[PDB]
Amino acid sequence: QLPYLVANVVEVMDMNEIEDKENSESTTQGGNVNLDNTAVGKAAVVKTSSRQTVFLPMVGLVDPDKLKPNDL
Amino acid sequence: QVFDERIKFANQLHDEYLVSMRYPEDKKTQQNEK
Amino acid sequence: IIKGKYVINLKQIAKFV
Amino acid sequence: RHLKRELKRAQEEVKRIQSVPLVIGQFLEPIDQNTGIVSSTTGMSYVVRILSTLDRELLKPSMSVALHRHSNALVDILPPDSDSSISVMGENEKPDVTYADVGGLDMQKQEIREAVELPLVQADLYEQIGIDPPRGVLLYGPPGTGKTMLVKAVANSTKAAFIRVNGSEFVHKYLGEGPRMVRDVFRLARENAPSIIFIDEVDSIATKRFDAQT
Amino acid sequence: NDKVRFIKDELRLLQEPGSYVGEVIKIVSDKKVLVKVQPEGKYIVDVAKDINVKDLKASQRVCLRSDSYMLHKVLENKADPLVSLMMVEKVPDSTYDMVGG
Amino acid sequence: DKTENDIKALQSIGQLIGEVMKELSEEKYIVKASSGPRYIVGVRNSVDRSKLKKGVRVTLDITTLTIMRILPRETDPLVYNMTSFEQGEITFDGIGGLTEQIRELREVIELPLKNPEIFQRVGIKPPKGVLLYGPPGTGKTLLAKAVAATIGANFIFSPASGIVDKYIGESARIIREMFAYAKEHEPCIIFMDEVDAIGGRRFSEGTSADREIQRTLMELLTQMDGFDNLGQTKIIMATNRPDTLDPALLRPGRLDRKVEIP
Amino acid sequence: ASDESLLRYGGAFTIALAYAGTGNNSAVKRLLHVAVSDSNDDVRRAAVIALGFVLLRDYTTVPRIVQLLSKSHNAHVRCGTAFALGIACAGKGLQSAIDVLDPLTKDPVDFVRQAAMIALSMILIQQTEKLNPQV
Amino acid sequence: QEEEKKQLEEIRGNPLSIGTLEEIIDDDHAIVTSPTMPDYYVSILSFVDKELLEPGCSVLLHHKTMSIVGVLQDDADPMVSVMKMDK
Amino acid sequence: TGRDDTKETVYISSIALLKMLKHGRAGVPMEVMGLMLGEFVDDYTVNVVDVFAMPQSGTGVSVEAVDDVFQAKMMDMLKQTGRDQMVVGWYHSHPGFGCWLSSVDVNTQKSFEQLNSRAVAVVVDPIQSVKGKVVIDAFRLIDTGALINNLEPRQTTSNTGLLNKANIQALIHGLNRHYYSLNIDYHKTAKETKMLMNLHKEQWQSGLKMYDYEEKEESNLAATKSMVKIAEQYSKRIEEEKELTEEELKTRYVGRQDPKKHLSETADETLENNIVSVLTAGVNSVAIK
Amino acid sequence: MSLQHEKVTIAPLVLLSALDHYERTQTKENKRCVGVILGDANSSTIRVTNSFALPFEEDEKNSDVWFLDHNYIENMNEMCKKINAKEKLIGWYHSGPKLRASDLKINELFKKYTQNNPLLLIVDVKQQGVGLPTDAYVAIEQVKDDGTSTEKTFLHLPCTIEAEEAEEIGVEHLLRDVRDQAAGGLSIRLTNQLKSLKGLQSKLKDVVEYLDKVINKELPINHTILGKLQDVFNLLPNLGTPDDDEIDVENHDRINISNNLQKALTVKTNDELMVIYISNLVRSIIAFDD
Amino acid sequence: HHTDCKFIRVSGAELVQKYIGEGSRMVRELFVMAREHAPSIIFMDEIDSIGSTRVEGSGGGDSEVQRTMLELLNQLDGFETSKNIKIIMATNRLDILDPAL
Ligand SMILES: Nc1ncnc2c1ncn2[C@@H]1O[C@H](COP(=O)(O)OP(=O)(O)OP(=O)(O)O)[C@@H](O)[C@H]1O
Ligand SMILES: Nc1ncnc2c1ncn2[C@@H]1O[C@H](COP(=O)(O)OP(=O)(O)OP(=O)(O)O)[C@@H](O)[C@H]1O
Ligand SMILES: [Mg+2]
Ligand SMILES: [Mg+2]
Repeated sequence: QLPYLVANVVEVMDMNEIEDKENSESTTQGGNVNLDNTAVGKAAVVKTSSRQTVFLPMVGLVDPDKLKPNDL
Repeated sequence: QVFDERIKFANQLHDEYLVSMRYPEDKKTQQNEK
Repeated sequence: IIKGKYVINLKQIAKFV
Repeated sequence: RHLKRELKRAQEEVKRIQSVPLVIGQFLEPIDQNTGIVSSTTGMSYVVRILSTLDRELLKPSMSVALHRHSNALVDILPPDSDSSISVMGENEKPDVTYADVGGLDMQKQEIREAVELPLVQADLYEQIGIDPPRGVLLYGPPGTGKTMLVKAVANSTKAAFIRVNGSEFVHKYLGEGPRMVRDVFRLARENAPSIIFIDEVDSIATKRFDAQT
Repeated sequence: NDKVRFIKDELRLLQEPGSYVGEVIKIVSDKKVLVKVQPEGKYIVDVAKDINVKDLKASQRVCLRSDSYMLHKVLENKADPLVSLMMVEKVPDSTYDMVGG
Repeated sequence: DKTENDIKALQSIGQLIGEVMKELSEEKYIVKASSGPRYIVGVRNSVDRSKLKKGVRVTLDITTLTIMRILPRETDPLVYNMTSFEQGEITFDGIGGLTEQIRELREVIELPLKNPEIFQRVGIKPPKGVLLYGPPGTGKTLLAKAVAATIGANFIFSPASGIVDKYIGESARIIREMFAYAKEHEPCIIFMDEVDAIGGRRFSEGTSADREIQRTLMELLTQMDGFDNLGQTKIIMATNRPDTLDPALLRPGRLDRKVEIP
Repeated sequence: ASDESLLRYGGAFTIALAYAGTGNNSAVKRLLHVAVSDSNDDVRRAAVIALGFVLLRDYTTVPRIVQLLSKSHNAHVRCGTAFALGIACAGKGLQSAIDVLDPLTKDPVDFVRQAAMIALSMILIQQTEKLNPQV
Repeated sequence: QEEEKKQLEEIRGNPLSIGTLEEIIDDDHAIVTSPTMPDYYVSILSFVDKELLEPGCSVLLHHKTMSIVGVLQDDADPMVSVMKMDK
Repeated sequence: TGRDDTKETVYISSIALLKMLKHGRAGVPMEVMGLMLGEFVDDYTVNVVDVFAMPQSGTGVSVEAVDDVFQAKMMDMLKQTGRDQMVVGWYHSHPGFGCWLSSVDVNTQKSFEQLNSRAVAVVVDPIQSVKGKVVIDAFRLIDTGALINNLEPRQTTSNTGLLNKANIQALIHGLNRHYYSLNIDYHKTAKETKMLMNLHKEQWQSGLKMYDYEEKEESNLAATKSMVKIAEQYSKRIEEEKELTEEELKTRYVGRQDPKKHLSETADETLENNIVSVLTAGVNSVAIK
Repeated sequence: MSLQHEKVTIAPLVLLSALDHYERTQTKENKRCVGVILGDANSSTIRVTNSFALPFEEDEKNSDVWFLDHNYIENMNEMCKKINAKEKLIGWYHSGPKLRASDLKINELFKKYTQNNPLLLIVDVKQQGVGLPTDAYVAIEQVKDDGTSTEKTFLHLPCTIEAEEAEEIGVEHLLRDVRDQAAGGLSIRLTNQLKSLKGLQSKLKDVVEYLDKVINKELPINHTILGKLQDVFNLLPNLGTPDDDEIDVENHDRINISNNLQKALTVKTNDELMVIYISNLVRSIIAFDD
Repeated sequence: HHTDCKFIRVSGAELVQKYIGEGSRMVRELFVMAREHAPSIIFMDEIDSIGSTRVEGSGGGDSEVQRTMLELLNQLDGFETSKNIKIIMATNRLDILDPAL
């Protein structure tokens, strides 16, 4: 429910599905076995009308198919 | 050994700095010049 | 107008529901 | 001995203020040894305390400086090397041009070693003669001539520091983005003296007409 | 003792809540001052004890304390508009020896 | 579980992207945030120092401001519309009669693309740059859709004036970032499409708009020729009259072949 | 020995009264050491006040001893200094005693101001201005 | 003077945050746009004379919730300096 | 006589403090909240033994974002573990703003004040607790009518306290028009001290463990060179340092930062560093074989 | 289950909270508080962020007889998500002074709810240890190659801490000690230097008497322990190596730096000696003038 | 240097202006800066090559601004007693000035 900012999606870039022993990340990290070290899952960078960008592990209720790389 | 000796000489020079330096400081608080 | 919330643009430029 | 251990806890206190996070300003000018004016790169001017036994020789000229992100105070400094516009390209990379791949413009070839090559090897040549060394070099002409190429020839040849900036790397994007990046390139060059600055084009920066309407 | 206990006094100084630089456009003799804040808007706002409106005057840069933008002290350096003209131009002075002949 | 997944994402917080502007020490880095202003930050141990280079995108924390991880390159939202342009595709010979111009186009574009090596023997600067000009309706652009389809190389494409912003030098940054993307990409074809107002001259007895033209133009000159010289990323420039263009956009050695399609 | 500040705060005064009006180095040593060495502000403040009580009798030595403590800019230390001089020189005033209090009316911390004002009036209770020009 | 200013300062700052008077509404409100870029649908205290203020006036808004605290008559522009005399 | 309200000081057990910080920073900038479990004894002591967090919302604090259903389940969880006492209030964390109650927060507080009058609101700033100070301030609502009658002086009777005002601006508005702020003391036991002070397993592994001796040679090289530059600067200064007025000499012959002082700090750090390092080498070499 | 582990990182909160819960069940004298352990895992480093009590009864007659209230554990976990949806079971804490053999049978029960082998974190309430007052084990089942059957056994891992910065300053705020077991000046690290050597003595004693206990009181000849002991000797120096001669050359080097640094300090203070004399020298005139 | 004037070099430029940004409103304010920083010299050197249509426009658009300056100057010998602000104008030849100057 309201209120909540409305932003645009820079991109979907996506970090690997979490079943790995070695993080879950496309861009691999130092240290041996990770899962919730600084490994997080599917990633969306969104660009705001608060004039910045943020990398989040996004909600899995909504698909990276329901995310376009320019979707509001 | 040689380095050990030099250091002690330096330390004793500090001690001689200490006894001399603060001794006349005390005297100026004691005397009237205010 | 979204049929049943609205998308406003503030005068702050910042867009909200 | 207590006062000594109490020093360590006091200095410790001050170290937490020093440590990150920080924000980056620029030091303008002093008004005291414990007060200065700083412009943040959040595009705001603050009159700010100057922390104890931090530089006051370098600090007084314009220079990057560390400020606290919440408190807003001068809590650390940043050297004239760091907080670059972009690093040197004359001791890290080397240009793709020398004067074995320059052909003509022999008339300008006599002129470019006067200006560039002779002050790097010994700036004192001009001074002991008693002639002033020229200031900046303008290269001008109809596009294609090899002006830009010539800079590369003498920068690869002399083998002292170089800086590749342009006017689209001083360009405004945020507030106080723009004035700051100009200042940044000269402070870099001075630290790694001597150095050659090339700003590739000023046809966007200096314009014979300004509207000054906006 | 002096060395260690100024540091304790200095933590207050370092943990200031911000400042700003303003310039006084004009006073108003209601005991308040019109300040065109330099990065910011215009606010008419209360003076401190340290300064007063007859010691405050137009084209004098001030320091403000961001507790409410409370005018604190005069700022020693202020802008001169003539220096804007002459500096951005850049023009030395000469004597009559550089017209000689 | 579909709603359980929603809780674990919701209780996480965001992160703020930067890029490594400059090493200060070894445990402190200067980043330039995507919110704008530069900060001084520390690092998590998970990121290695020698994977921290300058121009590498990092996460920061948004309450501690510390790198947790390296992030892939950022990329424009706009250039994801541009790879979604190749529609209007047609066969190798899809403009009839101007077939002689297709052959002439591939000399510059496709022959060094597959093998740059046949030009090593020859010894010339790798063929880069094409200007297309004609009276409208001759498929300067229809040809571009054919040479995107047939080769099957990475393709972009630019709207006319939708890569012109309201910020001077922000409309430079965008076009700068599509060139970078195109150099990361193998054999990329870069079509500038109907450049006629985004290639104007000096004017500036006009409005403030013509200084947006001028800022954005200077960016092209450095890219084409500087320490970037393209040998696998290719420039194709389409214009409707080739004296709308400033003569550094009519300068060969950035535009080696200037092809007229009549 | 108690790890409780309140029990230590009373401990200072327990010295004050056991060894009241005899200048014993042991009583005085424990107070001086606790005062400097502790981090719980009540305890430190108490300890200096205890000094004046031990040394009621030798009230002449007090300003020389406790000038050290007033020098420290810790608030509670300064506050405890003020009362101790108050206590020692209450019946008979000393010039030096009064001076150590004078920059404690010019300290900006008000707790230090409260103590110092009371101490000064404790030393100068019915003293006139042709008897002490500082009155 | 003394008792009138008590309740004058009640509804006055600290900051007095200049606005630009875009349009009036006749219910004791106006839409101002500030120099600092957020709009406010301001009230009007109703001692400064409700309709004595017109578009292009510069308005004093309160440090908290914005009411038109008062109204400044005259705000010296350098553009009427040119016309106006100095000699 | 009526009921008189007077000073209190909110004692945040070591446990309670870590939980608020952990929960609050983690959830920032979204608002975080939770209830404070504890007990009131005395008339000057609010003792908060524990806190927990109540589920976050993207409506932040609200009177209906408190959520009593969740409170009730949680209370029974403490009841079965024998830890329930009395909920002594609520805390909430403002993100990077100061400690002051929002207008909405005043009405959240008005609800808990009905249920127990001694309830507090504890406003936390987590992004400001990464200084050398932790910034936390406490409020407790006072009757609007009482403030009219001049009963803010009533709240400081029978001690001088440690009275100080750490924050004004929105704070002093809300105090004036609603609340009486409380100062904060910390409780902890002698057991808990030992737990807190201990933070390394390498306590006994740090004077037998050593750093690479290439790194030490680099360090000695760096140190000696730095003091060599500062000495030339000092030498320029001490060509005079003999004219009237210290301040004139400091400007003219740079005693800006005092190269005497500057050299002392640098000398003393590397000198102390080398004595440990030699001592570590000599212990291990002789003792181990 | 993760069968890969390396270290256990512990938040400070965990330790303190188990001591609080311990006194409020009023446990002592072989009645020991046991609660659940919450945190991150599927990670070689076990990162323990929080802990909570469970309703638990320990019989002191038999510790193989115990009560665990299983139903409560599911309800509590749903409220853990309310706080933060990234906390799950990764073991269980023990509050006792040391490891019990009834702890292996207890560990079985938490396997059901963990995606990682379950952790035993002994939170002492007497705060022993010369490092942290926590010992750490994780239960592993393995073949033993000594001719003995497959055990499930608690194998030791290092203990470390990961503290949030926000929390850590609360530790400093609370703590009024100026720290003598952590780095500081020369004297402070001079204690730290002696402290480490005295730590080695205590640890070195325990091995000697364990070895005596094996061949007279007949404790298992455990090859894995003794193998690490063989490597202690092989990694131990021998007098007359040119590496240990280089140590002599390297001693000279840093001591000489101290020697020059000591001279540098002596110079600087002799400047202040002369200053103060110039201050006395002026103040003779001022006194004489008055 | 000898008169003790501020030497203000003006060039018909808008670069020195970045708070009025046209030379047609920067006469009165330009004048008033010279009066504050009296005594003063406005060296309006008209080059008449600024722009590329403004010297077929009116023979120099600098000469257009100069006419403003000089028209003020018709009363400047009495306002507060006696010119301090000399307008020292300069040009390449006196014949390439309009005869209204
Ligand atoms: N005079 C020259 N002789 C040989 N090569 C030349 C000459 N001038 C330019 N070139 C070549 O043209 C290419 C680009 O030149 P560059 O863009 O560096 O400078 P420029 O000719 O001043 O261009 P412009 O003025 O059009 O921006 C290079 O490969 C360079 O070698
Ligand atoms: N050469 C052609 N053969 C077949 N269809 C054509 C041709 N030229 C144009 N068309 C038709 O017109 C449409 C739009 O023309 P298009 O944009 O390709 O022309 P253009 O020459 O690039 O013009 P401009 O110079 O104005 O951009 C095509 O997609 C196609 O449907
Ligand atoms: Mg060029
Ligand atoms: Mg087309």
